[PDB]
Formats: sequence, C-alpha cells, structure tokens
Amino acid sequence: SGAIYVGNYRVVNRHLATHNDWANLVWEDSSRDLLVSSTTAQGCDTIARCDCQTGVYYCSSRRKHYPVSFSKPSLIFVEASEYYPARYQSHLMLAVGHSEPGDCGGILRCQHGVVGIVSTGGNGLVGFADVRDLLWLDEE
Ligand SMILES: Cn1cc(N)c(C(=O)NC2CCC2)n1
Ligand SMILES: [Zn+2]
Repeated sequence: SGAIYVGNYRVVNRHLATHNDWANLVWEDSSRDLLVSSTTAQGCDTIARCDCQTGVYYCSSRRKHYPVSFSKPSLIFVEASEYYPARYQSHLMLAVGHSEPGDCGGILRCQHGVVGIVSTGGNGLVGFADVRDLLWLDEE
C-alpha cells in the first residue's frame, strides 16, 4: 500500500483505489496502474520534474529504503501478478531490487522529490509507475 499526497490530490495504484477514491476521481489510466482522487487537506509531498535515473524507494516487505538505478519510463510487458494479468504497462521504470505485491504504493524519490510509486515486481526487478510527466499534479 501507499499514496502520494500532492496539493489536494491523492495518487494511488489504480488496482488499490478505494470506493472513496472512485467517488472522488480526478484521473485514472489502467495502462499505467494510476488513479488520482481529490483530498480535503493539502498534502506533504513534492513531485520531481526531472529525468533522474537514480533514487531511493521504500520497500514495505523489508521495512527498508533502497538506493537504485532505474530505466526511463517505457512500455513494458509485465508477467501475471496477483492483481493483474500478464500485460503491457506504460510509463513503467524498472530497477534491480526486491518487490512483492503489497509493496505497491512505496515511494521512489530523487533529489527533485517524488518520482513514482511501486507498481510491479517478480524476477528480481521492481517496477515504478512514473508521475513526473503529470505536470497538472502541481496546480489547480
Ligand atoms: C510489486 N510486485 C508485483 C509483483 N508481482 C511482485 C512480485 O512478483 N514479487 C516477487 C517476489 C519475488 C518477485 N512484486
Ligand atoms: Zn530527479
């Protein structure tokens, strides 16, 4: 589990979105495993605006933050998961590291702020759904 809280927006894995998230929907994309809902209170997180390929992610299944190198966001075949079938996921960044399904929502962060959230795992890789292209998260 986990979310990004930026202004009056809550960014979560689409597959972990609650009824309240869907009832307060701003934007969603199945291909990116992302959903954004509205919040009453303003949020503590800042979104990176950058093309960093190094950062740190939070891994709940280890209670640890790990520094990683990661690929630029791309369209990638992902094998079947407990919450999704084998499919292509877009805006996906991969790093060598530990990921289990419940790690989804862990933040990846660079010097510029929040890069993305844990979305995929298996075969020694961790995949992150990029948010840095979502410029509209910064306003309105
Ligand atoms: C976040 N996420 C989605 C997954 N499917 C996995 C995953 O397959 N985890 C295993 C543990 C050895 C890789 N992790
Ligand atoms: Zn950065």
